[PDB]
Amino acid sequence: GLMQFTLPVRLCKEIELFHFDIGPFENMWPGIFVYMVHRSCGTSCFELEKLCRFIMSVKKNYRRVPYHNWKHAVTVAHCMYAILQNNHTLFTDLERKGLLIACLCHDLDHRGFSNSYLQKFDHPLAALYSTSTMEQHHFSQTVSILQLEGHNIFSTLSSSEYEQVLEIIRKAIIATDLALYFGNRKQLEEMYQTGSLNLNNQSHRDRVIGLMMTACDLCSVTKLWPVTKLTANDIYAEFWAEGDEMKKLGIQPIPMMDRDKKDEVPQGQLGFYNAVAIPCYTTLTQILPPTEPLLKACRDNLSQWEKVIRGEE
Ligand SMILES: Cc1cc(=O)c(-c2ccnn2-c2ccccc2)nn1-c1cccc(OC(F)(F)F)c1
Ligand SMILES: [Mg+2]
Ligand SMILES: [Zn+2]
Repeated sequence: GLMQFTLPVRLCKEIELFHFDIGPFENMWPGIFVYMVHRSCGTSCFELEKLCRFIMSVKKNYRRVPYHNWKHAVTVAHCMYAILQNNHTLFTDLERKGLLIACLCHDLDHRGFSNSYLQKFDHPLAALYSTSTMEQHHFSQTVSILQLEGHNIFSTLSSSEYEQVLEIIRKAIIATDLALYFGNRKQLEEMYQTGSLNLNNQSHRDRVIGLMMTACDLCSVTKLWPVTKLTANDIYAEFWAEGDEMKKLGIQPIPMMDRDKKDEVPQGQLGFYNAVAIPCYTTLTQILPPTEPLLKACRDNLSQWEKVIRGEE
């Protein structure tokens, strides 16, 4: 009850900032997550015994892949923590509960391969889930873990609040399918500009939470340059492995995934920043002004990639 998580001074201060890196000490990440739940939601919203057991089962169901791993899960949860803490009064109690858990669970049992590779491989999951293949699997894995004995962290919610929070988590995890991001942001851009955007309109909130999920999911591009640059290695380690597996199916992979075309990564990063990341954080800053530091950090990293091409690094 009166058992608070407390971080060392540097972490206590820096965890509040959007560009916080959770560090290389894996055994501190569960504590970092509980700390964020306690401060973002309250010391009462989850039973610590059940939360701790849920966290360790979620950890166990992330794989030993270069990028789509347990560290990514906690990193994405921290970006969501930073957004919720900088927008105190905009979100309900259930939303704050749902979204931290959604971010922690959003890539459960990821194998480091895209929806495209599963379909071309003809993986069983592609027959079970025709669109947002891995994202439907991630939500399925979340419900499975919630249903383990002693793992239902929502047990003390009413029946309607329980159905609401599982609905929040489902939409939040589906929204991390980047194929859905393009149309979601376009609609939000139209609604903001025409002035029709209404946060009391449930379908509008859903769209805003989807954009928050894209923003947290892509947040490696909002870190200090050395973190962004070193995370890019892990991201491209998976892309190149997938490229290898495409060549084994007798398919030339797109340049993004071809380890022979390593030279084209810097220009590939420019396209991603300009087509995905900058537009994402721009629209997010328009709807939620206090998230502006994510856009500023993203712009700084675009400028660093431009310097890489110009041979200045
Ligand atoms: C090429 C590229 C470079 C990157 O740096 C990143 C990236 C930065 C942060 N996260 N993240 C990321 C996100 C999903 C999976 C793996 C990594 N993403 N892409 C990327 C990924 C999927 C589709 C895609 O084409 C699209 F979006 F245009 F359809 C582009
Ligand atoms: Mg994902
Ligand atoms: Zn992710």
